[PDB]
Amino acid sequence: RESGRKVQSGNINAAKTIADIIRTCLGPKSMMKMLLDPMGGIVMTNDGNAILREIQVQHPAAKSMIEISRTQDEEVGDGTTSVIILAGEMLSVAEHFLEQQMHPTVVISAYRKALDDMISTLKKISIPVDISDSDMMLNIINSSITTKAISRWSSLACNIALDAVKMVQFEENGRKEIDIKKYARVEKIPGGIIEDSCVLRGVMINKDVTHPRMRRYIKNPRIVLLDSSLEYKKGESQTDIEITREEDFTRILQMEEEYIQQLCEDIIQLKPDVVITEKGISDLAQHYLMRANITAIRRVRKTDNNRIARACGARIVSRPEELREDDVGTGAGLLEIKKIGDEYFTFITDCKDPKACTILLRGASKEILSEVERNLQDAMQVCRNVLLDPQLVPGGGASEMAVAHALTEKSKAMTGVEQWPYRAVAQALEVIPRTLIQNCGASTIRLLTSLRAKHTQENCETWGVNGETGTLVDMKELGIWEPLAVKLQTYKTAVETAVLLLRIDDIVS
Amino acid sequence: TGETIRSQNVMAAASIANIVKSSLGPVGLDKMLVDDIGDVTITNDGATILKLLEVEHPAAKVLCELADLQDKEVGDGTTSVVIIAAELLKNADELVKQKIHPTSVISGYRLACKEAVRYINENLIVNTDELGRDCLINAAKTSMSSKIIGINGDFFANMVVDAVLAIKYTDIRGQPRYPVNSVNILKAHGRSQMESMLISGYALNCVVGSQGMPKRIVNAKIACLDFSLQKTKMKLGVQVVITDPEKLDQIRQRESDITKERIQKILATGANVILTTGGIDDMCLKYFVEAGAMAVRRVLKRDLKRIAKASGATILSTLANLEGEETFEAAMLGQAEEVVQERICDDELILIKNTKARTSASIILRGANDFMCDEMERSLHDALCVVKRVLESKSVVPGGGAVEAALSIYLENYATSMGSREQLAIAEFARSLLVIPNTLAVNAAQDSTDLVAKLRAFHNEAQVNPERKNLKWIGLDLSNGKPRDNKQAGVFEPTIVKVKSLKFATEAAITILRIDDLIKL
Repeated sequence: RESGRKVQSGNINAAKTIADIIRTCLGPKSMMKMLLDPMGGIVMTNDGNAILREIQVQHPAAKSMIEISRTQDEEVGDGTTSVIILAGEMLSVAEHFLEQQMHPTVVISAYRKALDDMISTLKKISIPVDISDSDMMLNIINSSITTKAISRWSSLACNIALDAVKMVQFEENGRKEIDIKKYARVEKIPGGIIEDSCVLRGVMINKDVTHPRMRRYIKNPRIVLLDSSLEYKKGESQTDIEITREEDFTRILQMEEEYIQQLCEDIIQLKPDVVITEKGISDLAQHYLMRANITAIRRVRKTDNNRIARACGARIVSRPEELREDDVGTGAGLLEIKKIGDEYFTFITDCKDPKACTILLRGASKEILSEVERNLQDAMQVCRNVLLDPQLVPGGGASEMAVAHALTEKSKAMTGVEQWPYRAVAQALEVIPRTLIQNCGASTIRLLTSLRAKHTQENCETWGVNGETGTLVDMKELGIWEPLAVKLQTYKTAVETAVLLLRIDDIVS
Repeated sequence: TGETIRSQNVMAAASIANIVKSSLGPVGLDKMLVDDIGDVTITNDGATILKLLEVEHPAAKVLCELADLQDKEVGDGTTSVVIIAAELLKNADELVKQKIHPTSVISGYRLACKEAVRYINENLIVNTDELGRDCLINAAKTSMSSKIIGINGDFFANMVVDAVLAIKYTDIRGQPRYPVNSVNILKAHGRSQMESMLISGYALNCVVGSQGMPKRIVNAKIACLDFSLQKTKMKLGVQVVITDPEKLDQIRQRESDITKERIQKILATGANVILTTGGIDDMCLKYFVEAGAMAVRRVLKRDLKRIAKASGATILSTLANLEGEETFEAAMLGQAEEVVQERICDDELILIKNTKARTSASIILRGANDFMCDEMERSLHDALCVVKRVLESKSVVPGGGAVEAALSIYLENYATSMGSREQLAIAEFARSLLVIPNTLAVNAAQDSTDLVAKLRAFHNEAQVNPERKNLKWIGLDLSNGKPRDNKQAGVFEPTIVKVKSLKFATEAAITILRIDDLIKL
């Protein structure tokens, strides 16, 4: 039985002490968190998702901090370190001045109006980026690969990642909102080397098909996706027992191949040389196709065959008795199975429903593959937010101090009770401008002062704090940039958490 | 035990009341609820959360039975009955501490409970049609959290309330009653939200057909299909004959022509518009156009089962008879006024006008976002709960918090001329009435003691009526609580909700004062 301010302050003390070490983990210059296991194990990370899952939390508000980090992780995966930083000082600064005065609902609606004023200010500060220029996309990826500070061959993986996500931009909800990255697929290769690879059309497959079971190479013939009914007929048109007897062998087998050859004649109408079958696939059905001069494929998961259907832009047929070129294998299509290393890798290019290209990476080992991949994993996060919003916001304290001022004149204009949470959120925005001064090592009281002074003149349009040089730098000149969409949802999550724990005054069993 | 268990009754129930005071109304708050070792739920509407929580005391146990007794019967006043009874426990205890029999207070508690429901009897209004329930526009307006839905706050609320309130719609499989069930209103975006309009009939998102099939049919007979198409499977059973190997391909294409006979038999019983939950090929659309039929494929089952219950007789959305594509025998047909194809959201969709067997009504909402679809869900749940209180309680009570101050005025005179100890029992029952404006202003983050003092200050005599708000009691707000007229921003209440909760509160309070033992082996 828990109630009152003590739940509220316990919500404060838990959410604050989480964000303390993790804001030192912020910045490309950061401070690693140390985690001593009781077995003596050591964790030295900055990424809060590995942090929050490893640490032991006893307050369910601290468990809810993981849940809003699970919220940001499942939508993006990045900024999960940053969503918990902003949510601390929202409830740290405003609450105890006002919950000694005890108005929960007013601070909720103050948290409402802190959100939309930030939204318009995002459109004030963000100039649009080119979604038709690689170099406009390049420097923002270069801002992301230097976070882990890996540019061995991640720099050439910048162009591989942008030529995947910009290509796979196709996603509808009635107004074509595209925030997809699952339509892209990386190639996980132990052989070859990264640099003489490039993006290929369609959606490339590495997950199950690693063998030339399709053909060796295909120029003209189409791909066939089969979720249709390929279960053979045991009786005349009946489902009797299967072959387990010589008496069951002679009668039934004549009608077993009879169901299959009708399907095979329907498929040869579009002239393939490759047919993959997933649902209803039988052992006899995929080897009369061997007699029908088509090498047939099974044992593939469904998410492969969503990619393979997007590798050709065709609809997977549920009609068994008629197949067309306008049903499976849209257009001519291309299928290329070549040797990279020792294994023969299936590429499916020439995607009709065009603009579909995926990632081809190949390390000299799997470890050499995996290190470049994580940088390209962060890179495909960024371009997906570029597809989500084609405007770029300056990094550092340029975005934060600009919004931190606009709440103040909003607080002077509205000048109700909500004016006091605005200035509190205005200071809650500055903690990432605060923590970069420890992420560099400079005097924090002077740099926050001069960043206010640059808002007086320059309005902090592109002059924010750098935790790399400790000075208030042009984000145009230094190339520290990020999309508006990743900035908004990071702030949107921190608004959601601050409203959440403000409702929490009782924790009972 | 004795007074200490009667103390333990009060101290347990006060803590339970503190939970649901922080969860009352839309300005109530969500509370963390440990139920397992790693599962904590965070909700309000505190009668629901007591079902989530586990009981600790028998004092805590008996009241979870009471709120669930309210909650099984109706969804309104469920968290409120908990707060009222705990106020009775502190009021009667001081009197028992003073000099008073526990028997004597609960008499005047129930006698005032008889007196208060007789105030509810004289505080009735049956005219709730143009007045609406909670100020027709404000029936959704406090529930439309004004983000991008308060800009049409009088526009939407004029539309969504009048479409459900007393006008026609069919209930489950054609029951005679005005709309108490969920309706065929759809949420979809496009071009605006000011273009959200009322339609006469049914909203259906569907995949229309185009090879020369009829686009608009008046006086249509509807076949609501549960069973799919795009082929019926057969490899033997027609044409066993063999002359050529070309004839073997002639065998297994006879699955086509057997469907041709069964479509005309579906057309023969009654059919003009074919609505299929599954898909229909254009080769399978050819079965319907040579018979003469309007086949619309890939019909959503959610809207279609609202139509299949509306269309009348034995329908294929309820049939289990299947032959791959079954054939009608006798009297399988659904009914409609007309089927007119419309341009809505700039999408050509089949807008089914009213079915015979209780003609209907629905709304096609338009938005600009998928977020517009989300907010109008709760702007659909609110009006349906408004209208359901109207149709089964035509006689309602004006004011739900305005009545609480005036009932305290109604009982002090009822206390005064009563006589003896019962007078003090009527008054402390009226002290329990004051908590309802008190818990709201704290939930609305306002002053409770100021707001309830405003309420009693508006008075001529002890009767809540929609005459005036400056010299009579009327209405409230769920976010302000200031007494307001019940067409602009005030409040109504069904008569059935209060008479149960006032009865249930004294029902709990009588048994608690019986408790004077803690005997145990």
